[PDB]
Amino acid sequence: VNSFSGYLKLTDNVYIKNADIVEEAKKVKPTVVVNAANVYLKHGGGVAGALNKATNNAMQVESDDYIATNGPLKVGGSCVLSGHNLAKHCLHVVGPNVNKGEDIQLLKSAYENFNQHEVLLAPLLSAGIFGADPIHSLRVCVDTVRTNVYLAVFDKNLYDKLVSSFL
Ligand SMILES: O=C(O)C[C@@H](NC(=O)c1cncc2c1CCC2)c1ccc(F)cc1F
Repeated sequence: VNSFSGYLKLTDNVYIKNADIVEEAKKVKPTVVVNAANVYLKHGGGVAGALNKATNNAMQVESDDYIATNGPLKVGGSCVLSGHNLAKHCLHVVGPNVNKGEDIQLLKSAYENFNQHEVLLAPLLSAGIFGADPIHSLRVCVDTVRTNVYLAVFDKNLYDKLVSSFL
């Protein structure tokens, strides 16, 4: 039993809700919140810009130190950093950005990072300003993640479309 409330169950291990991931994180304080990161951990917009704003820019300060030490992530890769006031940990995961020409096959590799964590709160990788089809992102998620994932979809219209079209 966990504290996630109001989710629709899609499969044995995947759940979905129309919610602002920022507000959902502040209430649940999950062990792991997933960020829709880029390789530079520049949290300017989308989910990343919103999460970073909620930390009063502390996520960005920590991220800049991480990059100065380690260099950029790989597309499809991840790193674990602090969750600040939102969660114990933040798993920064880089899905391919279609508006940059990155290979969509890398989306499965990106979701594989979730399997290193028993329970996560997450957005749909490569959705939104990353330019991929969110319906496809949900399919790859369900077919790749085996741990317990709670998906927050900001747009109510998109949430309804994702549920109504889910196979
Ligand atoms: O933001 C992403 O990277 C991906 C995804 N974000 C969220 O669902 C989300 C969840 N919680 C809080 C917030 C967001 C967005 C900003 C604040 C997304 C958003 C809108 C859209 F039209 C498509 C889409 F895929």
